[PDB]
Amino acid sequence: DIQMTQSPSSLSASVGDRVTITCRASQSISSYLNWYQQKPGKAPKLLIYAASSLQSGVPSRFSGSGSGTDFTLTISSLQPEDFATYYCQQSYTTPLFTFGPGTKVDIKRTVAAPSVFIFPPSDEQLKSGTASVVCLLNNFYPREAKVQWKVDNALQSGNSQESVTEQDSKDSTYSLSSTLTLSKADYEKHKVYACEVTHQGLSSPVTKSFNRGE
Amino acid sequence: NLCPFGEVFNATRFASVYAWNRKRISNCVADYSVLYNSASFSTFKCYGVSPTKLNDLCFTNVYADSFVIRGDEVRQIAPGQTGKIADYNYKLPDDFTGCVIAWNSNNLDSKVGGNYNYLYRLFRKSNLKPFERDISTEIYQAGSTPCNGVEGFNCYFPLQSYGFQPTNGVGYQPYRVVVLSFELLHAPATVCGP
Amino acid sequence: EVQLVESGGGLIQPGGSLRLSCAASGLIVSSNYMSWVRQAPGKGLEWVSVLYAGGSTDYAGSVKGRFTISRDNSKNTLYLQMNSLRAEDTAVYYCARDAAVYGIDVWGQGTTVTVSSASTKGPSVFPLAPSGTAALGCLVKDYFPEPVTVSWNSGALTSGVHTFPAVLQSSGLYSLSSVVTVPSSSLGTQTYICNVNHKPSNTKVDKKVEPKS
Ligand SMILES: *[C@@H]1O[C@H](CO)[C@@H](O)[C@H](O)[C@H]1NC(C)=O
Repeated sequence: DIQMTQSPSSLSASVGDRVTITCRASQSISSYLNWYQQKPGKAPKLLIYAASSLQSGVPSRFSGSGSGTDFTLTISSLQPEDFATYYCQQSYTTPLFTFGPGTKVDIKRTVAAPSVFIFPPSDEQLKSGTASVVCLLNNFYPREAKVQWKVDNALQSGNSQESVTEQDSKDSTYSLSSTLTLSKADYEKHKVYACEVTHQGLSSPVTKSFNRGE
Repeated sequence: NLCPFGEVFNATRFASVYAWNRKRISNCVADYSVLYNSASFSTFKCYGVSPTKLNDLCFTNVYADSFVIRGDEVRQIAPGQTGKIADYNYKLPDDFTGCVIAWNSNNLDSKVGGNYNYLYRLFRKSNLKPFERDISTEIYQAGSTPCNGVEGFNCYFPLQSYGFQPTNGVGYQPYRVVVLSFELLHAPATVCGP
Repeated sequence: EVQLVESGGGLIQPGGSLRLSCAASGLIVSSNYMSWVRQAPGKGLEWVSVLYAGGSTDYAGSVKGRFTISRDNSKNTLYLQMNSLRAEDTAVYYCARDAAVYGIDVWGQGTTVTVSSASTKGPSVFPLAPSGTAALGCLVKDYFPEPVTVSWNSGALTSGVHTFPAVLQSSGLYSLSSVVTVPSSSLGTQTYICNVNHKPSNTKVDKKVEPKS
């Protein structure tokens, strides 16, 4: 088989910048590689077929390059409709093709530390038997952030779930929501619930927390 | 007189699978011991015939078809197989009585830079009949509007190239292949072993 | 009219079956390699099965034996029969024509296929009470299936509002929360109510959010 990999998983770029995505292959594919673009909730769109051949109906700023195992899509002047995900596909073993993971291109901005808020379970959700604790990371950039949960200074592992929003059209910021789930049993047996947040815009980690009685 | 298998295995230049070469052997003696005495080949299945029990038989005609394909397509040169090569390039009948020989040729068929002399038909409307050979280079028409000799939307050039690179995996390296077909109709059987 | 119009995807439990339909126009499926590609949520493009012009078909190990690609030349439609479904098959399915070295130029609009053994239940709306600026919101928990719309004060609140995409929990039920950042000097005066609407379960829910003490 043939493995396909893309240079930067994520990428921040300004409108009018020259972007360069890279794609690599397990073997010498010799220019049998196509490039696609995909905006959330739409289908793929072909951009460059056979390494550098532009696809009619696609803007002139899309360049295709590379010939053996290392390949490169280039956008000359990124425009507002160019923020999307770009994957590469392989035509070497057609009709069984494999794809790359994709490279998400987003709106470069100034680093913004997130406002950190921690919500304790509502007494209404305690009647039901389970307890959900929520930690919010609000309005930051870039998207990469880490959120560690502590219950009486015991880092939690298999009981959290995260969710990130889309780049805000006004902010160009992200927001995050980690939900720790528990049981009226466990939540009732421990006092201090806490949420450590590390992120490029915070000097050191930020820990929002609370105590059950409170 | 010995059957000229040497000018088929020792051929310096083999052919693209789409235009697979065919030698028709007749009126001679063939030692199938020398072919399978030497273990120079990677693949040698014999269908409907035993190689050691082949020197005692006779056939009115023996056919030596030769071509070069990707190393991982050699499994497609067997009865009732499907794929690009078996479907659109070289088809073995379900009731096949013959042998299939193959050896890796990453020394001669994969040049520094990549070899593009070997094409395979990658676009066809329907499957080859067994031992059919299709050489058409017409623009393949995937649409309901004629192409008329030019590539573009719905218009695909049907032959494509193997990019034979010597540094690639073995599945993607050139294998030379020889398919010995043994036939016998009501006519003098002149191709005998010893 | 170059377009691939699919349909036939929906909600089905495991061991279940479904027939997806790629109606073609602008090309002839019969003389083209036609693949089925699926993309699981936030996952990426994965090939499913093809069908050549000679009628030869081919599938991936996960569906080999459970899926079945075919076509009705007269109607110029391509179909995918999905039998004995599993929960790893929940993804958006795309029908495409592969142009080999020319690329997969014509893609379908996509049809979603959710395979879950879960009784569609309405969500619970628990509140997230606030503690220079304050935040708050609703925890729309344990609903099925997607999706659920959220608004605040029936549309009088849209600034500082954040309604996250849903997660899929361990129980096979979804749970997303919605938050809003308002001035902390409004807690003792402005009324903040969240509007949760699950159509599939015909559930409309409003829930005043306010502090405790
Ligand atoms: C090709 O040449 C070698 C000597 O280099 C000879 O022994 C060999 O048998 C020839 N091929 C065949 C199939 O006889």
